[PDB]
Amino acid sequence: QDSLSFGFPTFPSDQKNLIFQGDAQIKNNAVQLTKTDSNGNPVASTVGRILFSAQVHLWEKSSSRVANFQSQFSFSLKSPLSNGADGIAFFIAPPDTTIPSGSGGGLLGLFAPGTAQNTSANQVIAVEFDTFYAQDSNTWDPNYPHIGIDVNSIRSVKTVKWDRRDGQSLNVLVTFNPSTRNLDVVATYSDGTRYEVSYEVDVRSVLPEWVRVGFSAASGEQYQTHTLESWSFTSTLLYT
Amino acid sequence: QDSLSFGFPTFPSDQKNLIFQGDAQIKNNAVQLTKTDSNGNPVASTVGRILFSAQVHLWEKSSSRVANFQSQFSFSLKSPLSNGADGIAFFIAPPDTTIPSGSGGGLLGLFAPGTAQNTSANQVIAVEFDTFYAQDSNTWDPNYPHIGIDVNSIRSVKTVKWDRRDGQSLNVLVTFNPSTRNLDVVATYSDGTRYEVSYEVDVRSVLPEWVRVGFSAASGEQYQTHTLESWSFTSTLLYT
Ligand SMILES: OC[C@H]1O[C@H](OC[C@H]2O[C@H](OC[C@H]3O[C@H](O)[C@@H](O)[C@@H](O)[C@@H]3O)[C@@H](O)[C@@H](O[C@H]3O[C@H](CO)[C@@H](O)[C@H](O)[C@@H]3O)[C@@H]2O)[C@@H](O)[C@@H](O)[C@@H]1O
Ligand SMILES: OC[C@H]1O[C@H](O[C@@H]2[C@H](O)[C@@H](O)O[C@H](CO)[C@H]2O)[C@@H](O)[C@@H](O)[C@@H]1O
Ligand SMILES: [Ca+2]
Ligand SMILES: [Ca+2]
Ligand SMILES: [Mn+2]
Ligand SMILES: [Mn+2]
Repeated sequence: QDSLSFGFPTFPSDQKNLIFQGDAQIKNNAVQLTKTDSNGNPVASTVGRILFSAQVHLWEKSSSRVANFQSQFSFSLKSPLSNGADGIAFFIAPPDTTIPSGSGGGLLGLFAPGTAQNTSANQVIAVEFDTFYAQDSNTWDPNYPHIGIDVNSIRSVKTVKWDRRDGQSLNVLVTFNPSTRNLDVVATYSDGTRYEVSYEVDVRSVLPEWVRVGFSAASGEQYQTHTLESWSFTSTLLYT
Repeated sequence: QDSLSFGFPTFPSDQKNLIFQGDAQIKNNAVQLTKTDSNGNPVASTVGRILFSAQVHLWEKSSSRVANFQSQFSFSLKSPLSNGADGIAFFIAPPDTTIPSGSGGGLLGLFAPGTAQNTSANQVIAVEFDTFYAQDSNTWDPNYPHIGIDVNSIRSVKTVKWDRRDGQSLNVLVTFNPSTRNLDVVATYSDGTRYEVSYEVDVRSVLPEWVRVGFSAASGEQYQTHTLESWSFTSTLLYT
């Protein structure tokens, strides 16, 4: 299809169009990307991702068209500690993507240790909400919590300082305009606190014509829940 | 997802989200549901169907909601014979639906001979454009080409007279309003000739909560191409 849109205001237990990977599962009408124990507390060493099952036609070589797309979602992070880890990311990747070996912790379930910073070895565009940045293990991160745009590497091409608020939902709008090639991110807390980051990227040189979209989250030694509460997506192929 | 929409203004060869069954295949940017030889001419004894891969959430028991959906599509039929057969149908069925054994010809690839008129034996809602009505073989049909609404049986719950026009595209809009439970069908030719038929049906009593949508066509001893040219579909769950 030239156009595709879907909306999940909540996530009831009987899902048919979601591919669950790792520890991801539905609980209490939300997707819990990382593992929790019996009483709902986050645990260490867990990775989980979900992808929508239908493939998205991102660009078409024969017609020279590229899709405009918009992804809106909300999530909350909760943790007994004050330095919860590691973060959640919205990502776009080839359809057959699976959790890479050793991609836990700061690699967010998106990159393999050996090639995490090698741009020629990956095919992924992700918008990360990164809460852990200790320089001994997350050497690629700025030294503060941040939202970052990742293009084939865990070392973001662009970041903005961000504030983690335990238990508060963050509403996010991610938009890609093929006319300007701008991937824009706007995130807001309910009190109006806003964060914005953008980057120019030609999606045609990074990803294949057909892709899958989804979310990934991980916790290494430090942990927190990564609860995806709602998600809507729309894509339309346009001539530019 | 509570809402899902997709649009195929045309059908390029590179498809990823269509399930092809039987002889259906893409040719010349359209879906040819029934088999054609090398020269693009129709042949006898063929059946084909396509289904969109993502499942549609038609109704939800736990929330007392039912979907409002609209399906817009265009198709054309062509045959050198004076009695081209058998017809094309838009249908909604359980996700695991497959072509029933012996469902060729007048059964349109939707029903098995033994239970074709047994309503308690099927789960399908279909809108048929039926061009073959010989009273000796298609005993359930009215004696003229017609548009029919089929609910668990090849003997339509209702039909309206229709004119088959060789090689001319018919544009069709099928809508279902959960508030009134009306399934409405409006079809038009390019000169403005219009056909309309409506039926009240509680989809919750006929189909499961999650379904797949698609098209089916067949040719028995007489034949014609059944070419699906474009298709858009949208569905959203609403409180009733
Ligand atoms: O795709 C159309 C139709 O094909 C299959 O039905 C076959 C055949 O059934 C009826 O006649 C049976 C036999 O008739 C003769 O003995 C031979 O031609 C033999 O080969 C046939 O099998 C009949 O309905 C027939 O339709 C033709 O004849 C009728 C009546 O003379 C006429 O009104 C029609 O326009 C046509 O010429 C039909 O081909 C099955 O697969 C059906 O489900 C399917 O609808
Ligand atoms: O989840 C945080 C972090 O855990 C793991 O690394 C550890 C941390 O850097 C911190 O606890 O110090 C430890 C000792 O040096 C170190 O092992 C990894 O999974 C890492 O990727 C993750 O960010
Ligand atoms: Ca980090
Ligand atoms: Ca018939
Ligand atoms: Mn980071
Ligand atoms: Mn009929």
